[PDB]
Amino acid sequence: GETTDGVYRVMTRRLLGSTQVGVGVMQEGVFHTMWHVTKGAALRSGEGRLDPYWGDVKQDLVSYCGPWKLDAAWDGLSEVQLLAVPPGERAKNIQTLPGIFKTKDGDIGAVALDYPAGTSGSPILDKCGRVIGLYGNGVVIKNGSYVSAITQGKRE
Amino acid sequence: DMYIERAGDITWEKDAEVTGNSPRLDVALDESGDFSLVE
Ligand SMILES: CS(=O)(=O)c1ccc(N2CCNCC2)cc1NC(=O)c1cccc2ncccc12
Repeated sequence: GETTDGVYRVMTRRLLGSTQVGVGVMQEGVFHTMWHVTKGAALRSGEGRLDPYWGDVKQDLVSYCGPWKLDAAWDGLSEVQLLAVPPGERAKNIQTLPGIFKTKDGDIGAVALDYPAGTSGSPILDKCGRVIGLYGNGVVIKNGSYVSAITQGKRE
Repeated sequence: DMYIERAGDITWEKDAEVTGNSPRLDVALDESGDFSLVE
């Protein structure tokens, strides 16, 4: 398969035509996406197959071919970029200062950017280019605008 | 059945488009992995 690092689309043929159900991140030979994108199902990459290795419905994350690799975190201070991959449109960087989700379990960065559902799994970047989390699990606010958590997993 | 297609390199782009605000929101996370607005 295409094991090369970088951002990828997640496509299905099970709906009308070719539908993009979301996005993921390939890093150190491991594919990272949100759980709700695949629901833990196997993926094709050319001839190559990708089998799920790790996931958790509550963190809404899944990894393929190996353990979660992304360990960078938001410093709580600096702007970041959503590397957004909308359906049928080119990868496009958007820069923003994250807001905050305050929870009984501590605080998480949040990005207030509206995109189609099929953008779920687009990576969020720090200034050194490191992935600090995936976009597309969050909430809808007073405006009717979307706010995503910066969702990040753990590395062993 | 689902498949993957490469979309780009993961890089910071100088003079990316800058937008979005920074709300501070109280949220709950349920066992299904769904956030909801606490108020
Ligand atoms: C519709 S979806 O297939 O993307 C999806 C499926 C399922 C779920 N959740 C995740 C937690 N445990 C399972 C349930 C979330 C999502 N995403 C969204 O609904 C969404 C993604 C981007 C942007 C948005 N903007 C506004 C509202 C919504 C969104």
